[PDB]
Amino acid sequence: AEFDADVIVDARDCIMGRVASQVAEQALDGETVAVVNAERAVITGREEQIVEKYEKRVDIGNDNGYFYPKRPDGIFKRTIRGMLPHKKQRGREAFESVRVYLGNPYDEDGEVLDGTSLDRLSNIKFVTLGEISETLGANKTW
Amino acid sequence: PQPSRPRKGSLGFGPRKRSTSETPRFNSWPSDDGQPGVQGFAGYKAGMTHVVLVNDEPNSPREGMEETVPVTVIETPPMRAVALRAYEDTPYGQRPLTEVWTDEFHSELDRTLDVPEDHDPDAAEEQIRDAHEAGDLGDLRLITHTVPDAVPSVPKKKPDVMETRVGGGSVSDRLDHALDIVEDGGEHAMNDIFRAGEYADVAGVTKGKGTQGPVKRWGVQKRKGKHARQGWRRRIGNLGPWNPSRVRSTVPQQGQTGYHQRTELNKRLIDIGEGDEPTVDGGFVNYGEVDGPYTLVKGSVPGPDKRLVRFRPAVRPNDQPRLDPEVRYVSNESNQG
Amino acid sequence: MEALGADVTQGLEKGSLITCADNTGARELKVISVHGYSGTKNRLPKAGLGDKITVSVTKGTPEMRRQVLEAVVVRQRKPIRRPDGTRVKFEDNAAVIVDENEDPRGTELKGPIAREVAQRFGSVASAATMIV
Amino acid sequence: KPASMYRDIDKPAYTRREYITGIPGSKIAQHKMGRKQKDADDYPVQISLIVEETVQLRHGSLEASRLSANRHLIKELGEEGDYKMTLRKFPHQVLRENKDGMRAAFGKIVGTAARVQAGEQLFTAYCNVEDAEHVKEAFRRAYNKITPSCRIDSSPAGNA
Amino acid sequence: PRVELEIPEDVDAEQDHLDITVEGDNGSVTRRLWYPDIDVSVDGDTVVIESDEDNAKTMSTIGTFQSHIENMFHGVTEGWEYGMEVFYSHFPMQVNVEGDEVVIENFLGEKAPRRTTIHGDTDVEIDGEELTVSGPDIEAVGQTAADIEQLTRINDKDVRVFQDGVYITRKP
RNA sequence: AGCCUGUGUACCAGGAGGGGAACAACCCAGAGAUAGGUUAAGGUCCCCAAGUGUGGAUUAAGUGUAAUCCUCUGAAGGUGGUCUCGAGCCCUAGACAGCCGGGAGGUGAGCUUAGAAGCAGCUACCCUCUAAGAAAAGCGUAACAGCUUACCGGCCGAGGUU
RNA sequence: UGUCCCAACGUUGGGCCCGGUGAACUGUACAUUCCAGUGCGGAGUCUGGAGACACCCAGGGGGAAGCGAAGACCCUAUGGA
RNA sequence: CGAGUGGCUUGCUACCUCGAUGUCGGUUCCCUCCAUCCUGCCCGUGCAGAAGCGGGCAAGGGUGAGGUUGUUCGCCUAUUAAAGGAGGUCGUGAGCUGGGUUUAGACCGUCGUGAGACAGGUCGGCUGCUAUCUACUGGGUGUGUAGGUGUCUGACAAGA
RNA sequence: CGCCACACGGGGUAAGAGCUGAACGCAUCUAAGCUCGAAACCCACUUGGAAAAGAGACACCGCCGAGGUCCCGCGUACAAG
RNA sequence: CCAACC
Ligand SMILES: [Cl-]
Ligand SMILES: [Cl-]
Ligand SMILES: [Cl-]
Ligand SMILES: [Cl-]
Ligand SMILES: [Cl-]
Ligand SMILES: [Cl-]
Ligand SMILES: [Cl-]
Ligand SMILES: [K+]
Ligand SMILES: [Mg+2]
Ligand SMILES: [Mg+2]
Ligand SMILES: [Mg+2]
Ligand SMILES: [Mg+2]
Ligand SMILES: [Mg+2]
Ligand SMILES: [Mg+2]
Ligand SMILES: [Mg+2]
Ligand SMILES: [Mg+2]
Ligand SMILES: [Mg+2]
Ligand SMILES: [Mg+2]
Ligand SMILES: [Mg+2]
Ligand SMILES: [Mg+2]
Ligand SMILES: [Mg+2]
Ligand SMILES: [Mg+2]
Ligand SMILES: [Mg+2]
Ligand SMILES: [Mg+2]
Ligand SMILES: [Mg+2]
Ligand SMILES: [Mg+2]
Ligand SMILES: [Mg+2]
Ligand SMILES: [Mg+2]
Ligand SMILES: [Mg+2]
Ligand code: NA
Ligand code: NA
Ligand code: NA
Ligand code: NA
Ligand code: NA
Ligand code: NA
Ligand code: NA
Ligand code: NA
Ligand code: NA
Ligand code: NA
Ligand code: NA
Ligand code: NA
Ligand code: NA
Ligand code: NA
Ligand code: NA
Ligand code: NA
Ligand code: NA
Ligand code: NA
Ligand code: NA
Ligand SMILES: [Sr+2]
Ligand SMILES: [Sr+2]
Ligand SMILES: [Sr+2]
Ligand SMILES: [Sr+2]
Ligand SMILES: [Sr+2]
Ligand SMILES: [Sr+2]
Ligand SMILES: [Sr+2]
Ligand SMILES: [Sr+2]
Ligand SMILES: [Sr+2]
Ligand SMILES: [Sr+2]
Ligand SMILES: [Sr+2]
Ligand SMILES: [Sr+2]
Ligand SMILES: [Sr+2]
Ligand SMILES: [Sr+2]
Ligand SMILES: [Sr+2]
Ligand SMILES: [Sr+2]
Ligand SMILES: [Sr+2]
Ligand SMILES: [Sr+2]
Ligand SMILES: [Sr+2]
Ligand SMILES: [Sr+2]
Ligand SMILES: [Sr+2]
Ligand SMILES: [Sr+2]
Ligand SMILES: [Sr+2]
Ligand SMILES: [Sr+2]
Ligand SMILES: [Sr+2]
Ligand SMILES: [Sr+2]
Repeated sequence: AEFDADVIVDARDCIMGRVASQVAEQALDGETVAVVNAERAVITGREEQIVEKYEKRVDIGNDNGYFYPKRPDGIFKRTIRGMLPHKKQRGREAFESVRVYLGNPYDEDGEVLDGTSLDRLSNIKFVTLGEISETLGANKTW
Repeated sequence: PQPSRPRKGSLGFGPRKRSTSETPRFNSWPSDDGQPGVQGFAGYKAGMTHVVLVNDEPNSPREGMEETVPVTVIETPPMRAVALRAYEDTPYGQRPLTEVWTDEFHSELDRTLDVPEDHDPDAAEEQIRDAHEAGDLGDLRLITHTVPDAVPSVPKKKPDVMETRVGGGSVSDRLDHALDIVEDGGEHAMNDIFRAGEYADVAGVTKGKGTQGPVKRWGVQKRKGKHARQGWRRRIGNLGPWNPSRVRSTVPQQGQTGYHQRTELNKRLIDIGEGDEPTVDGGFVNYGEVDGPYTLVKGSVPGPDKRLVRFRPAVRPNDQPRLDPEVRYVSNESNQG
Repeated sequence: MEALGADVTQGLEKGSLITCADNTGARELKVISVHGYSGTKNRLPKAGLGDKITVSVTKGTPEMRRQVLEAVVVRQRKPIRRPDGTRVKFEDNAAVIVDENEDPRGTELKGPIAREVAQRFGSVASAATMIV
Repeated sequence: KPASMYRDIDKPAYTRREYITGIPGSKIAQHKMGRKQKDADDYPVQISLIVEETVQLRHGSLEASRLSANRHLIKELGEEGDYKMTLRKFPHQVLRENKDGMRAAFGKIVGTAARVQAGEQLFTAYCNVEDAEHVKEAFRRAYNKITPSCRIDSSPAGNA
Repeated sequence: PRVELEIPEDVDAEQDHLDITVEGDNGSVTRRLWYPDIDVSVDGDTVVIESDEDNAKTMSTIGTFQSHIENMFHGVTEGWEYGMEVFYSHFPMQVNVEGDEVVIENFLGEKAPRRTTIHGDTDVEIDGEELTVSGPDIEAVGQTAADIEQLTRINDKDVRVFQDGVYITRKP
């Protein structure tokens, strides 16, 4: 519902962890960031082992709770939270000025951050957040 | 060697707390196949009686023979689809877009809502049709309510409101089908949706029993033999092992039992009539007399008499339909005795 | 097994003593097991009208006593429900000794038998004097 | 008894028979096999089984490996084949076992083993260019019955 | 490394992105040839498969891309065909083509019909006890043939005795 | 054995501070107060101060991102997964593989045997035509038949093989 | 013959709410925890994560190696009877 | 013969606890592991079939009732698809039981001059507490989001 | 102890059966690609769920009055609430 | 099995 982001990042074909690491760095520097097209973000490796790891996080839990996200939306945001001291004041502030979106709700196009791009012509072993979500059982709403 | 044994009670109906809406809310609807049509209806539980039926089952060794069958009488007077709500598809699922209301309202619908005095049915319709052209339209449902007044045995006059999805042919066709119903007055009946012999899923808030112990609530054993005389009769053995050092939510404990929403599947509709054929002599206990639109559901239905029950076309039927079963007898014998 | 044709509330358990309604020489039978049955923890195995059961002979002729044989429950005191809703109950509990083929070991049956048992065990029925 | 109990050289050399009694007999049947009336010099090929790690090999293991090795050389070259194999090590190290808690723990005598330094030749065969692979196979079987990994090194043999 | 495949006169080969389409009098076949650093492209009257890397894994796919393309050439002109013979001992097996799937009945006396959906635009023609599977896409054709055979596979009994089933007689 | 019992030494005990996730004795370091500066161990994608540093190579297993250790496992055995280095031999007088063609006569060798003809067994294992073709390497048959290996020729064209 | 299969309904007194009366046990501190790890090897408090809006009522007792008693066992004391 | 994994048995050690962490078996109630007994899907066979025998994936669900014995285990019986094993302070006594074990009485056998002794046997023989915190099962009051009524959405969560 | 109701079907896989296929002209289920395939995984179904801090959506009513509380008669509800 | 002395 309207988010004045000083920066709009395009995660399409970009390595999730590398984008996350930079969006965290910027958020702590006071930048308001909006990550777009999360469903198209990418994570390298063997799809079978990658999914096994995210499936384990989904199965973990108990009464106290280990609510782990399934949508690429939340997967990505949780990824960023893990790079922020979200329990400290400055950390929660940073984290709260960062939002992730399925598709691109803005008119502008996001920018591709240097060092985070993946070349599909040079890589066959990688997966898509969207693919991971579908496997996890998420309702492909994107 | 400690024999195995399934746990006590199901973990699929929790938490076992008091229901938020006494009016049931379906969490699923039939699939779109036939022509457009309202996918549900409602009524008020009255009581039970039995009926002798001619075995309909083509695979039964008794096909064509007399058969006594238990029936729960539900008074199903006409309802009123008072509005058409449209849902749009978004990155976060379905969300209400707008609603198309009417002008004719039952005299007492104002006991629950603030009835519209100024509304634009065309601006609404317009926005909806534009949503379809755009391809962002989600399912289509009708805001519906009952007419308690039509039922003398039920004291409430305040109508019960529920939303019921409209499925059917193509969206354009059922959207138009929806708008038609609403406009009139929305007055529709049980006949319009169901046919005697079809299978319906019935939803309702069970009978409340307040607080009850593990024995009754979860079906755990009572203490046995010598273990029943030392000071513990209806208490479980232990709340868990030494480790983990906490009580898991899975151990059977005391608490609210009853007054929970339940959706009973594949209830066969034995007969849909009107009048007093099903009524019982002396009147249904704690209810009254029936003489109006009614439905005879095979077997039991969740809830106490007078509670609002909802019907929906069975979403997972096991058997094919065998329309209009032949009823040779309907007991009217007093229920007191 | 073939549908019985009625709903039964098992009126017998493992260890129950019943009447041997035939002329095999066995007067009293003790229920040991119920063919095809599998219960649950602490539950005493139950048998009723129509079930085939393994039995031991508690009372009768020397040659019959203590023999472990198969039988078929023909009568019981606990009611059963027939398709038309009516409940049916007998004066006692009784079974008929039967062989590997389900044919009565005896030559004659004593007392009435439930029609439902006839369906299942025809040869047992083709020995019945009274079928109710 | 597992070899894990004695395969390492983690104890003093214990071989003095003048101070040790009750030493069990060796299970090693022969140390020189094949045609021992002939000299090793009379063969064009000399192949040795070399140990890659320093260890102790109980006499029970030597007998097993030597057996499963020579046995193959017999089955493939005959009870009199033109070859000769040698097991050059002897089990001089006496082994114990404490078989009463840790009190007076010095163990009773239970066996013998040969200490083999890494890089040493345990077995050495001499054959003709023909049966060179038959001896390489006898060794593959033998090193499967002794603790360490081994190298099947070929000495005189430029017939590659 | 680089490999050049002169395209047949009967054929035309267009390609965008990682997708390659081949068309001939017998039809068309489109395939995705995607592997790290292997560039496939249509250079005039020749298709080119090249890469700056030359490790065993790369060479493997290159050689694989070639045969795939040469097969596409063949399929759009000569076409691909597989022959199959329906053999049964005691129970007369009924093999028929219905819609986009070949159906078999009375297999080993089974009341329930076994079936499988035909892949691609693959055509299946049966003449008595003989069956011919054909089309331009060797992938779809080869699988359809294989599927038909697999469709009468039995694991429950000794095959040497129970041999009923449709088998691939000739492979292209 | 985070065991028992010696010995030399430094440490803890009685030793802060920095690092090691935490962590008596592992690393830096021995420390009055206060202040500026530069380093040590260790670290420089984010959490968290410092590189998403440079030249190059390997790895596809999330191996790994784990100095030491009760704490970090991973073994005997196996691997045409892949990368790199070396030796021998063969090859445009056409290698290796594949495909096509030829694989023939004396004679079905002699013996044994009712019979045995490449192929039960024993012994021998010779020469014609020729660009090749065993007294036959493996299946196959009651024995033949039949199908192939050897061996030769062709098509092909660049490395192949140990 | 309800000991059991297999539990149900009921009765009386409590329990629950209200007026009045009105103790004791226990208390280093902090304390909303959960999963792992670490640690004198059996942690709500150390480390890493996860979870966690405050307060209150009823409950059966999983944990606080719960409270109560300077272990009645075992050993040791140039102890006692 | 050689190499390992586990931490169910047993042994070893004496690190923790003697101003006490109640001890076997059983019972009740909950979670889990897989080295799989059954059930699903497979491979091989000394696979005709039916059925066996062996092997692979797989922990969703199931694995029950009885006779002796305190017994665990085990022996035995009839059923069964099968009637698998193991971890949770040998899960579970501020839950139960008290048969065993485990004081004070007593007897037998053996030992001892004797007092008396014996994981030898035998009969009898005591189980406290009003929950502060935390944990969970259910029920409320507030604040936050920020005038009201009605209807929904679905991030998450539970299921066999 | 009585009575009623509690799937089918999809999607992705394991073991396994195969297709196309090269490294290695051949062969090869595998290296890239693909067709299938378990009571197991995901969906289907049921239950909870605006405190989801991105703390939500829609419609109408109302801001001098919509709605609500006290009060009164009662239970389809209930230990207080 | 075992819950101490043997
Ligand atoms: Cl959880
Ligand atoms: Cl934090
Ligand atoms: Cl790749
Ligand atoms: Cl009990
Ligand atoms: Cl039984
Ligand atoms: Cl100092
Ligand atoms: Cl990972
Ligand atoms: K102690
Ligand atoms: Mg009545
Ligand atoms: Mg009556
Ligand atoms: Mg029991
Ligand atoms: Mg079989
Ligand atoms: Mg000191
Ligand atoms: Mg920084
Ligand atoms: Mg690892
Ligand atoms: Mg003391
Ligand atoms: Mg004493
Ligand atoms: Mg004294
Ligand atoms: Mg100590
Ligand atoms: Mg205590
Ligand atoms: Mg396994
Ligand atoms: Mg499970
Ligand atoms: Mg215990
Ligand atoms: Mg306890
Ligand atoms: Mg106690
Ligand atoms: Mg107490
Ligand atoms: Mg006793
Ligand atoms: Mg006693
Ligand atoms: Mg004693
Ligand atoms: Na990665
Ligand atoms: Na989770
Ligand atoms: Na008591
Ligand atoms: Na305890
Ligand atoms: Na001693
Ligand atoms: Na010092
Ligand atoms: Na620190
Ligand atoms: Na890793
Ligand atoms: Na009673
Ligand atoms: Na407690
Ligand atoms: Na004394
Ligand atoms: Na081990
Ligand atoms: Na116990
Ligand atoms: Na299982
Ligand atoms: Na027993
Ligand atoms: Na304990
Ligand atoms: Na007790
Ligand atoms: Na106990
Ligand atoms: Na599936
Ligand atoms: Sr940075
Ligand atoms: Sr609803
Ligand atoms: Sr729902
Ligand atoms: Sr008691
Ligand atoms: Sr604990
Ligand atoms: Sr030593
Ligand atoms: Sr070895
Ligand atoms: Sr870098
Ligand atoms: Sr580099
Ligand atoms: Sr430790
Ligand atoms: Sr190590
Ligand atoms: Sr190895
Ligand atoms: Sr913490
Ligand atoms: Sr209490
Ligand atoms: Sr203490
Ligand atoms: Sr496993
Ligand atoms: Sr099985
Ligand atoms: Sr025993
Ligand atoms: Sr035990
Ligand atoms: Sr237990
Ligand atoms: Sr006792
Ligand atoms: Sr005893
Ligand atoms: Sr005694
Ligand atoms: Sr606040
Ligand atoms: Sr496969
Ligand atoms: Sr809200």
